Amino acid sequence: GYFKIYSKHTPINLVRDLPQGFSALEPLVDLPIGINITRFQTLLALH
Amino acid sequence: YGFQPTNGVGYQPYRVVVLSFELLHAPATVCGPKKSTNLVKNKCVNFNF
Ligand SMILES: *[C@@H]1O[C@H](CO)[C@@H](O[C@@H]2O[C@H](CO)[C@@H](O)[C@H](O)[C@H]2NC(C)=O)[C@H](O)[C@H]1NC(C)=O
Repeated sequence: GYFKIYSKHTPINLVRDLPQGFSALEPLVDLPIGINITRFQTLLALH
Repeated sequence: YGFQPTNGVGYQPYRVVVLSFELLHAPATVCGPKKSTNLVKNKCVNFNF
């Protein structure tokens, strides 16, 4: 029931256009919503 | 309601608030503030951090 989000923003410019390397992630937000969700989408902006 | 200035006790309107507490139905979110105390240094003292 706890919904926890981990984030990492700073990139590593080891190579071009492929995510080589690795780095740890630290939690930001924890929400005791308690209800499962099976499907999700994403919001974008067009022109 | 029929009320008058100083009409008695049973006719004077009273503010009434009912509080219902929900427990064990979800993760606990509302709590009471527990009293803390000062710390000590270089003494054999049990702790409850
Ligand atoms: C998450 O999944 C669980 C089971 O997979 C669902 O649990 C049921 O929830 C209903 C609520 O209407 C209860 O009446 C059932 O008794 C529950 N069954 C079990 C086996 O737990 C739940 O609905 C799903 N969604 C949530 C929690 O948001």
